[PDB]
Amino acid sequence: MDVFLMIRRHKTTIFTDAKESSTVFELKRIVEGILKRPPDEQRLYKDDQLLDDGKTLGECGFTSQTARPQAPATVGLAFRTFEALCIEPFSSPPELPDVMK
Amino acid sequence: PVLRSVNSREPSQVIFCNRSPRVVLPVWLNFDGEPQPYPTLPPGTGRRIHSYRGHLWLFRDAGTHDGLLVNQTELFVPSLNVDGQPIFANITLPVYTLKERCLQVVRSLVKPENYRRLDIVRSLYEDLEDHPNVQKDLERLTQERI
Amino acid sequence: MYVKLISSDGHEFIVKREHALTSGTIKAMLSGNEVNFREIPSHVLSKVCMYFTYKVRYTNSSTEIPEFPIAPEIALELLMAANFLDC
Ligand SMILES: CC(=O)N[C@H](C(=O)N1C[C@H](O)C[C@H]1C(=O)NCc1ccc(-c2scnc2C)cc1)C(C)(C)C
Ligand SMILES: *CCC(=O)Nc1cc(OCc2cnn(C)c2)ccc1S(=O)(=O)N(C)C
Repeated sequence: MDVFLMIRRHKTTIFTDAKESSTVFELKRIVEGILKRPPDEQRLYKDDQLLDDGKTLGECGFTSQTARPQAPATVGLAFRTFEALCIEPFSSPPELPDVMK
Repeated sequence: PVLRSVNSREPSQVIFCNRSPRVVLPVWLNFDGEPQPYPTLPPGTGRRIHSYRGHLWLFRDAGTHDGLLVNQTELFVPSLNVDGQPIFANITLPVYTLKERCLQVVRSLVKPENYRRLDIVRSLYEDLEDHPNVQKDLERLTQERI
Repeated sequence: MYVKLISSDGHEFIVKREHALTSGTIKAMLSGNEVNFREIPSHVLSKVCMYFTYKVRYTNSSTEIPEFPIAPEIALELLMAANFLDC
């Protein structure tokens, strides 16, 4: 089964999928292919929880039910001393127009 | 008309199965091709109904008239039941375009008389105003059939 | 291959090239690795990328299709983006 993710660091967001049985380390290898930083220079997170290289994504909380194509789950990413995990929020929508209230 | 139920008088029992998150309006095309509304189905419900062989049905969102699929196509035609088994009409959401999905949402929040107050280009105003319509779809399906 | 789609507020969205080709506009821009959308903000562009994922996963699929969710607060801007992007 596939899991749908947003791998996020600062103002960078990668949209990708991975098998629920694939590992945190294999997801760092996907990040490496995209952002050109090796796994040892990466820390991956689910919220503020540091994820262990040897665990599968399923064992971290990323499952088919909770990481959907239309509502992907977020994996935080910090680069290397490691920087603190820092994800910039997306912009704020404007106030709802009067004719929509 | 090209699209119409045939008056076969051959009974066919059908299970309408709403596999969509919408309230479904089943629409039956009568023997002159005129669409007739039938009782609605809540999301995730199933109804065993009495229809006939060669009858034509389509399914819409009951509130907005958005088009829905039935067995992956636009029209459903019951056939004879085999060994007393009912025929399934599995109703599902299409994968709408993002533009059509956005037009659905905006139409759901704004009264048509207030489309004018939206800060959008005139072509999008025209797109909002062009509501989904069974008569328009029957005209299109009629051309697609010919 | 992946492609980068940049929002007006500077977020960079990195998505599979085949998924970005769901947009006829992006497909034409890539025909023919980075595109800058000077009038599409990140609260909209992030949703467009989710739509690409959803369209590729569910188009011609047999498993039940779920609704594509759109919050009322982003619908008008997301409509403008979808119209420009042709998706
Ligand atoms: C012999 C014949 O063609 N009869 C027609 C007929 O009985 N029809 C036409 C369609 O095949 C449907 C069928 C009918 O009216 N069946 C009764 C019925 C009642 C409720 C429902 C539904 S649809 C969703 N929920 C319900 C309960 C479906 C069918 C009429 C009487 C309309 C000319
Ligand atoms: C909504 C009602 C319904 O029909 N549910 C349903 C249908 C089903 O049919 C499978 C099938 C076999 N042969 N044909 C022609 C169709 C299987 C299961 C179910 S369900 O479990 O009620 N549902 C919630 C998926």
